[PDB]
Amino acid sequence: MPNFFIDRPIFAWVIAIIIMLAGGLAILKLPVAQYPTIAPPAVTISASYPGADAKTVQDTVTQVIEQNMNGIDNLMYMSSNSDSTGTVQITLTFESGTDADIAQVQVQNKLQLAMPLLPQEVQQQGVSVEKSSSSFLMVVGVINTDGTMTQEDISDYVAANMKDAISRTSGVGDVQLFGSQYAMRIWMNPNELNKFQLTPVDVITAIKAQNAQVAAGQLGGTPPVKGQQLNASIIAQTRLTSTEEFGKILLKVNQDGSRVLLRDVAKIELGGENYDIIAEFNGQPASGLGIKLATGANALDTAAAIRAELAKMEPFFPSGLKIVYPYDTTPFVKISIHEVVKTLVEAIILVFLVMYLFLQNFRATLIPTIAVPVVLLGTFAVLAAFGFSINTLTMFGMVLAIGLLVDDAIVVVENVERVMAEEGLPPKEATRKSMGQIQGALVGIAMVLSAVFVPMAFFGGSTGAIYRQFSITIVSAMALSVLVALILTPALCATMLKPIAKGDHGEGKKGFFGWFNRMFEKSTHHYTDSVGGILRSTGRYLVLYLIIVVGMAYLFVRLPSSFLPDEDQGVFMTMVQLPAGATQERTQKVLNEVTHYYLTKEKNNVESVFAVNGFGFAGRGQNTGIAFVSLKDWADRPGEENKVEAITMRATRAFSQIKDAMVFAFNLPAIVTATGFDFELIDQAGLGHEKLTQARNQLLAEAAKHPDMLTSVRPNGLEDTPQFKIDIDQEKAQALGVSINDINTTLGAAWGGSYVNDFIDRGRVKKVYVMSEAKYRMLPDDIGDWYVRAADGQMVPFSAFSSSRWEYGSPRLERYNGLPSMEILGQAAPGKSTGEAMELMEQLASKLPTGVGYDWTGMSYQENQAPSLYAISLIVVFLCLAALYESWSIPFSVMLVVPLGVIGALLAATFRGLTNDVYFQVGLLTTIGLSAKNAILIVEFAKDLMDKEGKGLIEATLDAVRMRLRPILMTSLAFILGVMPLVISTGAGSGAQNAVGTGVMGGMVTATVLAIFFVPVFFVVVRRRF
Amino acid sequence: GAAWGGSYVNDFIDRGRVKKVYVMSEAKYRMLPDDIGDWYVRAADGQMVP
Amino acid sequence: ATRAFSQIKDAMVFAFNLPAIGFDFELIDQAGLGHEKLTQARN
Amino acid sequence: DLGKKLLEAARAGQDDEVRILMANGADVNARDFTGWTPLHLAAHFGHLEIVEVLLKNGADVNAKDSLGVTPLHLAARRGHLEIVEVLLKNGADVNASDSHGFTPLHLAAKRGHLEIVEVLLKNGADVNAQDKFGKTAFDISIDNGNEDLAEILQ
Repeated sequence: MPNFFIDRPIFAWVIAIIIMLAGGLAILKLPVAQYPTIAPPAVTISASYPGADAKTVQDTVTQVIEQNMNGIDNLMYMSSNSDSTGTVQITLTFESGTDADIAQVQVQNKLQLAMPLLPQEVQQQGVSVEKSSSSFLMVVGVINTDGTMTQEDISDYVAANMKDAISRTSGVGDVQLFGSQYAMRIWMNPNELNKFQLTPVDVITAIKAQNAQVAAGQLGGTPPVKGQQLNASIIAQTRLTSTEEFGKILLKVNQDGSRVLLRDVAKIELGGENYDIIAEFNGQPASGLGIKLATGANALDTAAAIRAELAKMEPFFPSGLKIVYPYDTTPFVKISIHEVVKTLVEAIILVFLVMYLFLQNFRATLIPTIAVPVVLLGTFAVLAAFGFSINTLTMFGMVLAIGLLVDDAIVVVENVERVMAEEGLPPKEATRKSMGQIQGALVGIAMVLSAVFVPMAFFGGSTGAIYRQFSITIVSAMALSVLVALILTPALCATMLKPIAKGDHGEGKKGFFGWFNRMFEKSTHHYTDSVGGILRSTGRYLVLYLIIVVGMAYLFVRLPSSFLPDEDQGVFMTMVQLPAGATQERTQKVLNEVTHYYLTKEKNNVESVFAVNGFGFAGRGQNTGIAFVSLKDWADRPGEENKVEAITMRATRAFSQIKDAMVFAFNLPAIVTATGFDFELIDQAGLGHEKLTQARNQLLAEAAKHPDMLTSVRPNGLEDTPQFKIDIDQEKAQALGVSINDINTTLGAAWGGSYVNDFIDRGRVKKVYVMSEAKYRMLPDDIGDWYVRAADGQMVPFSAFSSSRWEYGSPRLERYNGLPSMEILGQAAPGKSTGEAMELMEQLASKLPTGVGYDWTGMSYQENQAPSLYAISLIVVFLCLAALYESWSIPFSVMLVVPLGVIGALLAATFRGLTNDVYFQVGLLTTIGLSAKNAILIVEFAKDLMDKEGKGLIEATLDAVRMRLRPILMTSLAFILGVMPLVISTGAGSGAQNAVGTGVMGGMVTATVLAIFFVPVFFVVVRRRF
Repeated sequence: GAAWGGSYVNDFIDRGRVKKVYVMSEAKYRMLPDDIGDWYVRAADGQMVP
Repeated sequence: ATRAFSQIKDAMVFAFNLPAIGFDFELIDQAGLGHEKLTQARN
Repeated sequence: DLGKKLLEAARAGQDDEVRILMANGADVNARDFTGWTPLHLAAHFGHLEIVEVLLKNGADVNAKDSLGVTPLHLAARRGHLEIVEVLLKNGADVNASDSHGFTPLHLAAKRGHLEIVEVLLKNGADVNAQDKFGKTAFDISIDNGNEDLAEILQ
């Protein structure tokens, strides 16, 4: 209560100090990240099957695992795919609010109990289970400019000298290695093996025997014979450590004395665990580390921590080994945080100027300078308590709140001044009277703004996570603003304000201020003259109002929607797709041709090109690839002609000439997620893969007959490719004394590669792979070079007990919720909503062959509440004003100001060509909130005059509108100026600033220019009808 | 490994409860470094060798 | 129902309304008695 | 190349695109690393309209694989009887042998397809012929366990 702290200024100071301290403490022990966790918890089960095709992996691994994912809590849906690179990946997504830790341990446990049902080699390799919903803080590239070490060389070094150190660094939660440590490699030679009557079976047997850890006992171990003096351990054979030792492995001792070593039938060397992917950084061999942020950790304090650790392990790097930073989200956070402090600072300076321009005294201009910072620090404490963090969302959440904070400060101060000038009341008793005029109004406003913002924090799923940040942030600042405006501010007025004589409006005074006062004091007459005339012709303005409303609805539905504005993140990607059967070498040429384009025709804007040959977000293999382009700073790429979208389109148009493959550039998502749908075509019977493909093509062709509804409807997978089937004749095999096991191992190991056992390299355990030399496993004509020893001891060629044929199979098999499936992506045609393009796709799918179902996944799910929430919101707002005014009717004269603020925002957004995103929507709610605040005060004053001094309707409205002119004008002037920097901001996170800027400035101008004229009208017409 | 270290072979039921079955050399033959040559293994032709 | 099933020979047939929503005694073999001797203790 | 867009259409079963490519003279003898032609694909994946349109356009009926396989071989193995007859009318070698010695009959008898085996027989297909193993149409039927196919090929 104001009257309590007017007599007790010191008490109010205590509260201000406590809030400041609590806030200061919070702004030091509060997490810092770019974005909060918005995506639903998701766990990914990864597994590997060396040499296995897409079909084998699915029918022995994927399917076995999927059948055991039962009993887990809060599953929304399961998804998986099985590539021809021997890899499988099962992603389980969970309900929002699900403890990711509990979800993962439940997934992990069910997987464990299913481990005994998997193939041996799949168990050897191991099965991973990790949280996949996480995002990278940065990726640390490690290249070799010296050209003295391969990517396998870099990888091993990073894993044995860097990975651990980085993991232990403060702030980092997880670390992914973009490569693989060394691994003993035995490249067999079929020509030599046959010469000594040997097979890959022998080579494996010998390695498992002459490379193992054999357990022995002790000397004088318990129970001992009494009298034993020493107790030592016995050491037996132990795993090999060098390449030389492996080559010395004995395979066969001929009957002539000589022996045959593993070195004699195979080249022995250290290589990588796999050779599927080859990475390059500006044409130079490279590796890297994908770093994730630990929960509750500070992104800035972590990025600095890893750079220190890297610099601390720098003097140990081999020659020509330098580290690069292709990807890094740290700069975004620094820029974001800096631009927030900047905005908050120049907001206080502007309020200082406008406060001195109108009031013309320092003591008064000092009050808002204290009230505002107090509230800010305070809300940081409130955020901390709720468990939030400093992030891009909550940051902008405050730069939109400063308008409501500055307002509450200006209203209390100005009202006290206006009172003393209209009557010879000293500050103390003038503050009491002044507060007595706005006490109830300020409380009611707090209720209304709560009713406006709190329901927004009830949207479900990912979208709800984003709104929840803004809402809670703004509501906290709002509630904490009113609280200060009832304790600290009233005390600061009755203490720091100097007396002002009655009638003293500075009308006669020297110079500018004297002129300004006469100017403004005469403009308040011209203004009340206009309102007076307006109230003589209300009908004419009721019509203009409807025109505004109608225009609002029109300008609203004609505004395109996107979830979050697109940004220039200083990086973008370019996909590369070669035809079926395309080799890794060919793919490389295209990637070189792509990298050469960036480091030449775009040298001014491109810093580096991370070419990853063999990877893709929707398919992997030798015929695929990605190029992660990293740009120079935003201060080196001036103009829209040098931004991501301009460079991207210019790059895609340039790669069209390449007749070798499909190559296109594209900016990445704002948050790692897009628009369009995520359609899932499901084989709900036993139809098979070919029958499912037909149902897909059939639906894709049908969707092609609706370019006015569906656009870019494409499969999100790989196309079937020719496979080389080998038919082993069981009869002729048993007729030659050849074991099927011998056959399927010499073939499986030589051509597919087999992981045999482990060895120690410089104190680290590493894998041992056996596999044919490249030149002996390339073409179908090589299969005849491989021999298999029979029982009689003779070597039998593969071309003796087998046949072959070309076939078609899938390189990537997909599944959804345990059933076969194919993912389909698309978007709604220009002008149409997603809710319409989805409804159509359901209709097209209903006409598909019997036994084919469908479902929505991802964004398209967690897809509906807006009107329901703002119907409850609209009601609560009404009930609040109803209690504030003790009237069922009056509330209407306030709720009618809504469109006035909206129309302006729509004008600005449409004019500049922006979208109806979350920043825009929140910008609306604050504009609506502020303009509403104005109406509440204007109505409160007018109504009061009628109830107290029994003034006429028009008399009261004109007097009320006059008293509120300056306050409204000031807060609006200081607001618009403080937002300008955001509207014109270019580059560096501007996409967000421009949204919160144009939407607010445009809406703020229209919400004050029209409100000061329209709200007096609303009050009158409402007071006349009811 | 079986003689000097002891090898766990399987389980057996002792008075109702499942317990282990161990195979290890008698203390007397696993005390000295020279006792390593007292142990014989069978060859492919059925001949023993230290 | 249970009254009519008591007529059935060599079978325990009970129809019960699930409780919404007697004693449970447990005989324990503390020593290594064995199953047969435990049965004797039950009988 | 239009030849590639033809291989995609011939496999996909898009008659409309295929005819269009015909207008535009997309190579009818186009190949991929397996040696399969648009006629190979169409026969294998069974679309007739394509097969006919392709044959009308000068396509090699006896186009061979890198492994020696032909369109009759493909159509016989898979199930398409209609395709088999059309191919035979256009001069498909009924006795074409694989690199492994397999003929259109073997692939037919291997998978059953009694209705397709009869057609191949009334066109002069050997009974006699041996695959790499030395099995014959009868040897394949007996081992497979098809009593009905045993009578036909006897």
